[PDB]
Amino acid sequence: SRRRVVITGMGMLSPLGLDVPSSWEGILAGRSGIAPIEHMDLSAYSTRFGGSVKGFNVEEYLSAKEARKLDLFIQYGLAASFQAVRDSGLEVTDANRERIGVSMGSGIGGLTNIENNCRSLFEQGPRRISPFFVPGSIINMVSGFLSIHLGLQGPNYALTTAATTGTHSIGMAARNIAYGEADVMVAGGSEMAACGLGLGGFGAARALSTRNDEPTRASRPWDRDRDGFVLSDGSGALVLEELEHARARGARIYAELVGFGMSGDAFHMTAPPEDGAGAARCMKNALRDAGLDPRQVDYINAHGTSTPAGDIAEIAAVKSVFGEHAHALSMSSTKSMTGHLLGAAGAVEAIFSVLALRDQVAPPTINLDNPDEGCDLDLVAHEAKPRKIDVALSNSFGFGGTNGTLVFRRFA
Amino acid sequence: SRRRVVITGMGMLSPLGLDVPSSWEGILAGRSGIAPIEHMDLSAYSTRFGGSVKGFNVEEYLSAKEARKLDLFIQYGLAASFQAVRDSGLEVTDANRERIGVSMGSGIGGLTNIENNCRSLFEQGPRRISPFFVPGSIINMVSGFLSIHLGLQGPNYALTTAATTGTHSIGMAARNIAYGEADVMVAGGSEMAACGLGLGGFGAARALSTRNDEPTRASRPWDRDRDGFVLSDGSGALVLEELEHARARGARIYAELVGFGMSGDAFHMTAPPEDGAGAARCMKNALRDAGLDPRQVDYINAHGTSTPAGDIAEIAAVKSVFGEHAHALSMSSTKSMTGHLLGAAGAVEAIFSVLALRDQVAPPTINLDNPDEGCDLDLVAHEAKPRKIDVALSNSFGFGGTNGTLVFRRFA
Ligand SMILES: Cc1c(NC(=O)c2cccc(N)c2)c(=O)n(-c2ccccc2)n1C
Ligand SMILES: Cc1c(NC(=O)c2cccc(N)c2)c(=O)n(-c2ccccc2)n1C
Repeated sequence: SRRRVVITGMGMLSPLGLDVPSSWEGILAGRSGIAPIEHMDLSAYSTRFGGSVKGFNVEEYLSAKEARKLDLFIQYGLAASFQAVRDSGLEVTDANRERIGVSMGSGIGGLTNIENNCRSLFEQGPRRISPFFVPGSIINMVSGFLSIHLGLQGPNYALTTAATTGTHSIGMAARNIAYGEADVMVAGGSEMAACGLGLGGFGAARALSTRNDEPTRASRPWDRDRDGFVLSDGSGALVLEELEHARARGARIYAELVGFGMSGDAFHMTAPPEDGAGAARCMKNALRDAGLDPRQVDYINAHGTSTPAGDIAEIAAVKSVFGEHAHALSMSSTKSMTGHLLGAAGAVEAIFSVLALRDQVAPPTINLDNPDEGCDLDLVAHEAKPRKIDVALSNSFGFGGTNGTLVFRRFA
Repeated sequence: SRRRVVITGMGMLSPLGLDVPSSWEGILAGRSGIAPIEHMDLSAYSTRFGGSVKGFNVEEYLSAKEARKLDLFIQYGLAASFQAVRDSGLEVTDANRERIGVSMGSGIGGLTNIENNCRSLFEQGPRRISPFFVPGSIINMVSGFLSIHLGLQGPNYALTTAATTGTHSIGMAARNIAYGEADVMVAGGSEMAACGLGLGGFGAARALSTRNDEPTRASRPWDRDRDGFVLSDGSGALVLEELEHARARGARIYAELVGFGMSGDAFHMTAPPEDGAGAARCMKNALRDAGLDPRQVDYINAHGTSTPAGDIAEIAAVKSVFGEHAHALSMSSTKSMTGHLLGAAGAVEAIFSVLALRDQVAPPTINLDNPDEGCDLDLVAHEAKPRKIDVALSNSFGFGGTNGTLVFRRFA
């Protein structure tokens, strides 16, 4: 290709806000989005807190008719997608609608809806399943409903790669544009796994923090007292656009997407190898894709989930890739504040990466009181750090050892 | 790119067989794979038949330890993937494992496992959820478990685009190889939605045939008495390989993958527009990708699900794209025999497309007794038709109006 890809529009729901500016304000203030869960009774569970979207009003986006048919993960993905498209200023016409597609994924999809239809099935039999159960619960219906609501006729699909989803969604959408199969893609991810099955499922694996006494301190990536991830909900969407297309309509450009890498660990179903060899291969692939040397990276938005094995692997991988420069770049985990948004994590963190470029500021890793053995990089502990950022990398790693990296650059 | 992509290995579980040769034998004989469902009691449901995989032994592939942790859709996907890799003859080493990835998707994933964990949750509370619930049920764990079992460290992901899944999986894997991010990909899809939630879910939408009296006649694409699709299970995987890579190891090449197209209808959540305008755009995209004129296509493996709206739309789209040549090509739906394998449909049908090329034979559309108004193409009614096939197209269309087309060519 010679086709450059830029970001023209962003949208988000997160535990820190109902839109990108409100969430980013929270990020730069070191605010926690984590609180006891209000929407179900978790008094019998080992983890009773997480990152909820607070005060979401679906009727800002959808009729009550439409919304009642859709699982919350679809509601969230559509909210982020609609926010991003509005933010971009793009006008969809007959001249361009075939060139505009969508790639919004989810890691687990409509778990709450499935749980509710299961209850109906078991209590009252299969005729009590909703007729809207399938199209309201399956992962590709963020892409599907968005394309229908906006008349988008370009490439229409959905990734599901666990915690990597939102990163792969964005990366593969950028490939579509570079290849010429679209001029614009709305890409990202959404998740709402905070139901009994979800919390129970992650809890049954002993994967979650159980710091119920201080939920805001629970997510502490690279801290020696970390004890598992914090489950969070929400969504992130970006409008990706071919550069000449964006220039021709006078779009506001946030940043350029210059590289995308993937790898597989081929190691274990849930733990990475302790040296993060797969993550290293992934990061190198993304830099090679971008035509960048490691020394050109200024900011890493780490995956950094607050797990024992995961966090130290990612340090090892950054040291392996970056060598001495690993001590010059700034690296932080915004999951310290947002928790782990699962399929949406990579989408929200890409947005935070783009804003780090816009605002020339590395967001903090809050709660990093006692860095663990070998966690001796600049992890932007405690407080946001204004600094020079030309290039920002964002990593996501997922169950199965599936890895993704995005590389963004200031646009000039 | 200049990088050509060829098919070196194929694997399948279907209602017609436990491997590709057994299934293909069934296809060319016009055999139905549809029967009353045996593994649950459907006497209270409106549809009590479907296409099951019969006599599957997971212990040919996995230990009983491993297998008990995985939903049947994962079991099936791994079986097809292992069959394809074995079929290819490729040997994985340290020199190539970073260049070999996987893209196996699913439309709905681990529904049976979810249903079972829901029962445990409701009866006995969240501590009775399996610790293996999440990694045994999520869609990306075919990719994940395969990469771990074979040591594959290339691009590792999963599509979920409803009935389009297996087509998009193959197409996007081919893009990986063309782009240079892999030399080999194992790609396709798997599905096992035959549980109460699944049958109940599709039934609640009145989407399924209810011809319980003659299950083998239920799937009748383009027949005027068609009354909905037939739910089927199974999987299909292909080993896609860069041409020089395949040549250098003396691989047996089945066919070349020359084009991949996508589109969105942007019309309705489950029905296509009656003129199949989206499908037409998709097919044209795939031919444009392949550098082919419509007149070069000899065989279409139609999506052809046996629904009222879907089947006639696809006829309209073929007539729009192909013009007079629409009466020269042969087009058939193998779902007449296999039923609708959902996320796997496009993967099995790609395999049937490749074999149509190998064997120079268009598989039949069985049950096409009374073609509906305007269904006046060569639909290979009743009996397989030996003929010249240089180019074979395979379509898949999905909920949300998501479309995909693959174009294969005899390799010379
Ligand atoms: C903790 C976690 C995952 N894993 C990670 O973050 C993770 C972190 C470091 C290394 C690796 N290889 C993965 C994930 O993929 N999750 C998920 C599951 C189902 C659906 C959506 C996400 N979860 C919960
Ligand atoms: C009947 C059917 C679908 N649709 C189609 O085949 C279909 C056929 C013609 C046109 C269009 N646009 C779609 C599908 O996407 N399904 C699915 C749902 C959930 C998961 C997996 C597949 N089903 C059941």
